[PDB]
Amino acid sequence: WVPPEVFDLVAEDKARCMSEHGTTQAQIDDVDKGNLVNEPSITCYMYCLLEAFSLVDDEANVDEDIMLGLLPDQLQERAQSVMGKCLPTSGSDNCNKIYNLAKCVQESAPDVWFVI
Amino acid sequence: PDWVPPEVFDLVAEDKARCMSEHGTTQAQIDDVDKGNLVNEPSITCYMYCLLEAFSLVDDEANVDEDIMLGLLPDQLQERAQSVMGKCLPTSGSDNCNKIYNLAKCVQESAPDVWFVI
Ligand SMILES: CC(=O)CCCCC/C=C/C(=O)O
Ligand SMILES: CC(=O)CCCCC/C=C/C(=O)O
Ligand SMILES: CC(=O)CCCCC/C=C/C(=O)O
Ligand SMILES: [Cl-]
Ligand SMILES: [Cl-]
Ligand SMILES: [Cl-]
Ligand SMILES: [Cl-]
Ligand SMILES: [Mg+2]
Repeated sequence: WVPPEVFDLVAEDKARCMSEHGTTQAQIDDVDKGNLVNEPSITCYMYCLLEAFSLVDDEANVDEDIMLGLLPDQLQERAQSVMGKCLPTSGSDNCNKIYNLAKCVQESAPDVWFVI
Repeated sequence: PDWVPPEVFDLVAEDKARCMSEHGTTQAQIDDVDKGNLVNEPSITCYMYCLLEAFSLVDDEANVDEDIMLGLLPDQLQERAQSVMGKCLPTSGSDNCNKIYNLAKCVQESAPDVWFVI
């Protein structure tokens, strides 16, 4: 009757993305506080994490329906407005695209910061 | 503008709180769900539904998106998850929440040693 091993999917996904990009816990902790920097070790992590959740494709194009689907009904119109300002993504590579997206979302809704 | 510190919201934590409130789920029940101990009662099963739907793993008609789910699962479970979803999807049951109950039970029967929390 052994209880199942319980896998924390978010933790697994972060762990995999960090290992793939040489990302430190300190860097993840920065992003989770809303502190953004254009450094591939952390911005490629952000890209990786979004891609794992099907929020972006392999050119860091946002799937708006999936991204909006993260949020409660009450936040939809606010979120749609942010996406109107911040999409489509742009930047020099997938990591920079997500840096620029994160910065746009931060600046567009400066009093809140949502993290997976 | 200058940077100002935002109020930070953890989606998983906020989803659990919202889902608990919207389905009458007790904290003891949340703990049970986290450990994989289920019952076919909506305060458990609609809560589980609610958590899946918040990451687009299910839509509002009990259709599970297998491709979205596979991206979330760790490398070490990919092969097993493919097989388990092959067996257990698409969903079936008497209503939206009961479909998710049956899916959970199918997963537990197929892979007794594997459970997850979002
Ligand atoms: C974790 C994540 O990327 C979700 C991004 C959506 C944020 C847009 C919402 C802004 C607001 O509600 O003010
Ligand atoms: C859409 C957007 O806000 C840019 C990406 C933000 C990174 C999300 C952080 C997730 C986590 O903390 O797990
Ligand atoms: C198809 C598959 O591998 C998992 C589906 C069952 C998960 C039940 C819900 C769990 C949760 O909400 O934490
Ligand atoms: Cl885009
Ligand atoms: Cl309910
Ligand atoms: Cl299905
Ligand atoms: Cl039905
Ligand atoms: Mg939705």
